[PDB]
Amino acid sequence: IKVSKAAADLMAYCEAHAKEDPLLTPVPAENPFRE
Amino acid sequence: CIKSSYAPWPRAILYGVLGLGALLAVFGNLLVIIAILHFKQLHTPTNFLVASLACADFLVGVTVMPFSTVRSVESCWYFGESYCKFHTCFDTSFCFASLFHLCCISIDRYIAVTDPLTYPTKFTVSVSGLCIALSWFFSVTYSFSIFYTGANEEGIEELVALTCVGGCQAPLNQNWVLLCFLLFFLPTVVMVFLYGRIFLVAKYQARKIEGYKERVAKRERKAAKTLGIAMAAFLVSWLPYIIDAVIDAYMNFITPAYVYEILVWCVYYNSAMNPLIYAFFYPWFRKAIKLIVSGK
Amino acid sequence: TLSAEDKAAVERSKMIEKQLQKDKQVYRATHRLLLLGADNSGKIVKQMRSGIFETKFQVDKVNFHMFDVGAQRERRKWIQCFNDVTAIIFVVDRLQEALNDFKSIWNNRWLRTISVILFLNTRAKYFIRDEFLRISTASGDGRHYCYPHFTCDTENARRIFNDCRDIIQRMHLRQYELL
Amino acid sequence: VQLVESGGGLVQPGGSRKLSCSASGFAFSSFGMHWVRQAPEKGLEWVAYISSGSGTIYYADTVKGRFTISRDDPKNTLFLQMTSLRSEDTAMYYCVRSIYYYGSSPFDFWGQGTTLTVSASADIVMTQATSSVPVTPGESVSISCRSSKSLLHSNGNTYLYWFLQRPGQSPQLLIYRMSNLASGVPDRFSGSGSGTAFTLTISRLEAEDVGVYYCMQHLEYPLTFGAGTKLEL
Amino acid sequence: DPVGRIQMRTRRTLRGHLAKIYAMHWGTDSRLLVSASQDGKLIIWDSYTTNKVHAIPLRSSWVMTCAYAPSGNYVACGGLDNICSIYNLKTREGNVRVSRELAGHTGYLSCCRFLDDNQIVTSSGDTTCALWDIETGQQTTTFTGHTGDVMSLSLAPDTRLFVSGACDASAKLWDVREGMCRQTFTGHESDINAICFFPNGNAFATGSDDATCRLFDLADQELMTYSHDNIICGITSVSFSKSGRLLLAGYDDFNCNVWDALKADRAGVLAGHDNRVSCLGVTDDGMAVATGSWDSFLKIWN
Repeated sequence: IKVSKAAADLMAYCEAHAKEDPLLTPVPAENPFRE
Repeated sequence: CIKSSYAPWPRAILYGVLGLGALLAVFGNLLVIIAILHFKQLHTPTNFLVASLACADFLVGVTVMPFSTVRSVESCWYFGESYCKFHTCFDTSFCFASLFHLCCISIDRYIAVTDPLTYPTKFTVSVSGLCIALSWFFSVTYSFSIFYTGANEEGIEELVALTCVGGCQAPLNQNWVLLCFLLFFLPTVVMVFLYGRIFLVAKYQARKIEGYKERVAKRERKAAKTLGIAMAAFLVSWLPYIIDAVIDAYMNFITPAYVYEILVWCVYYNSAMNPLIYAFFYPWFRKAIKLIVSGK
Repeated sequence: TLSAEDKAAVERSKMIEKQLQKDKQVYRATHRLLLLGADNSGKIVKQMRSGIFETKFQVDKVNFHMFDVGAQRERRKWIQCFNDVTAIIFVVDRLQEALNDFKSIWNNRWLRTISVILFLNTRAKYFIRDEFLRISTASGDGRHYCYPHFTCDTENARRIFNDCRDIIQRMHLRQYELL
Repeated sequence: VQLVESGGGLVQPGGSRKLSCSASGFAFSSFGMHWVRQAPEKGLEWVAYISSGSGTIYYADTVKGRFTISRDDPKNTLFLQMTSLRSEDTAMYYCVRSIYYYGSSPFDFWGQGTTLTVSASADIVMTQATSSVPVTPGESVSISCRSSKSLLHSNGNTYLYWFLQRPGQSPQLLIYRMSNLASGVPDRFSGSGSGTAFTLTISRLEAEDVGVYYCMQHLEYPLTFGAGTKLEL
Repeated sequence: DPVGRIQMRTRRTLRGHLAKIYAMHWGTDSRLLVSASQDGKLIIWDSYTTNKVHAIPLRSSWVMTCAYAPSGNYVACGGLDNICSIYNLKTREGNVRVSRELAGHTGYLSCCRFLDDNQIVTSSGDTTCALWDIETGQQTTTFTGHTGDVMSLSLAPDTRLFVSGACDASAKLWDVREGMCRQTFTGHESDINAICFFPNGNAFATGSDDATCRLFDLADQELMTYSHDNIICGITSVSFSKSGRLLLAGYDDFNCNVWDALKADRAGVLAGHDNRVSCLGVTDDGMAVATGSWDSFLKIWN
């Protein structure tokens, strides 16, 4: 397939699932390794 | 008893030469007792001896030091006649405990250098613990049983200021001065012999490594200076007093009180230099001390 | 704040730590020696006595573990694991294929601060020894300290002991600023 | 895995005895042991506990100073010495093995037990709803239990255990921590709860599900089993 | 839009290892992890409470890889001994004991990954890869085609394919069923030390010894390049995040770096290790990152 299509798919998948990434957005300290 | 004040000239620089030793022996020693407890890398069996010596020296620096400074510069002991029985029993034990700790440190160093292969098995925490439980017991059963029971003043009371009020001293008599002489002497010959053997081994290794006099000279200088620093710092501090003590007991008590206090400080001061020599002289301790001073 | 099970789960961890300390007290008291050398060196490991072989031998109340690989193929990767050893035993019986070999080993990035023992398994003998020492003398000023030998014998267990003794003695002297 | 008992019999009041539980077939030194007492006409009770390495010894408030427990790890044999026996010590005794790590199943094996016949404090009280629930074969059963305190801990675990005693053998583990299933028990049994009320559910019943069901708590260590429910067929 | 600064602080320190560690693996429940040491120890750590569940003793002290079964019932190890050892945890007794002793390789075992409870893919030092059956030890599939010794392996989420990287500057995709090479990507100048799939399953990232991280996609080309003139040392471990936006890497200058999978820019440094970083692992739920080094200390970050 096209490199542009592959890049667009990668970006879409990265953005779609970015709302549940503890590494990206720090979870409030419900944090298992708190303190 | 209204004893002569014996005040010195307005050149009272002595306070700025005596108190600095107490400040060092307190702060630089409390900074060493922390570096051996906080960090989990300095928990070696050979560092427990150093920690025990540091604690025994900090005890001097926090109890005896300041009162000794005041007594030596003012010559009048304004702290009560009750303490004189305890103050003379603190330094008498702590200094000898430090001396025996130095003896075991030298023994440990000789064992490590001469016998490098089977070192971990021959020197564990127990031997380190055993060394500590013997020196302390030794500095306690001598100081209390020779000084607290007042068995060191059986005949001599001609030093006008034991027979006074506000006067405290340690005038060893003819019989017990030999015992003290031996105490200081026994742990010195062993240490000197072990350090001589260590220096010979270091010279032999330096000879083996090269092969040129111009090259071996630097190695010899490096191997000799480290041992000579400790040897001088111990001898020039301990020797002055023992010589004086051994000379007034058989001799008929001729020694002005304005110098005896100065001489005693010579043994005391060895306290301010012991941690700075046995701890700060190494890279590892110097890094931990730097980290402790900083925020982390 | 901790349940009844949470206290036993800490007691078990403390017992595991006790066992780990008891194991480390024995691990620290043994010396590990890598054994290298070409196919024609004749490697000795039988007279002192699967992708690796370990021989344990005790001399004068101390014990060593000698490792030698037998079923491997490029040593560039599995040589990184062998950087926590006391000394490397290099056996040589030819030349310029073993010489380059030795030059590459000594100049390794990971094998720094690791001394090498150089076995040779009257005018002629010393030329090869000097050739070998030339590389060890041209690099590693204050770290490696290699030691040549002329072996074939029943005293091979004493030379390793003596050289290990020398290595540890120099390390201790170096550490106390005495050398 | 095999645990057997040596001791028991008839003694004069206020005497002495030594009961030994000996093991074979499993790693003794990694386990902790409990002693469980059952009266001939009543439920189960706990009397003593020994940890691994003998670093934590626990006794019940009733016998805090009359019984002692000691184990020989090299001999793989545990024992208890009893002195000054009263009139309430006639019962049968089991030795139970338990291991405590993340995910382990305590009380996972029970011994055969030995019988002793003697001649002539706030704690959680847990009550069974009905002492005798008769059910038809192959029907759903919904046994219930109530606790005097929330067994749930701040870490999530609840520490609720179930035990089944068939007519003749020692009790066996069914459910631990209200959700997990034991290795040997089938999928018919299930458990649920909300902190104070617990439910044990049986889907289908066979010719071997007849027995007495005892409950358990393990939050505050002084622990009581309960009278239990005797399923009638 | 970019991500910005990301700061991670050490939450736990898993001290207790005698010597340096090469490998560790997270569990399926995101609570237990397993770590391997060079003194012959496989230690299982409870992440939250910093406990020690198991302290399994090894046979050969030289271990280079470790794995945790998806069901948590088995643990695998291997190294210079050419043997893959499998240990059973949920045994009837209280001691962990060996269950399988696989002896089929001639090089040195560098990686092993569980497919299911009875299958395992092994990568060794003789430039070949293999698939075993735990019940009856054998090699049903023996993948071939590599030249240098293979240093890293990674399965896909679907477990249909698994890419493999060798010391020949090429990454090869394989097929589990047919057992033949499907695609080869050559975009490195030096050998490859780590590899990991994208969470989507149609891309992966490779780390090499020339301080470059490369991102390939199954378009068959290299999409990005992660490198900086400040960094010269090699790369030991590479892992992605849960969503796939971040990219963590291990370095031989004891400082793990965090990269952006889309903008290819530095976004945080996980400094704090006293020696070189040798293993890195991201948990299943993405709530923590575990890192090991040659100072025998494991660190957890979040």
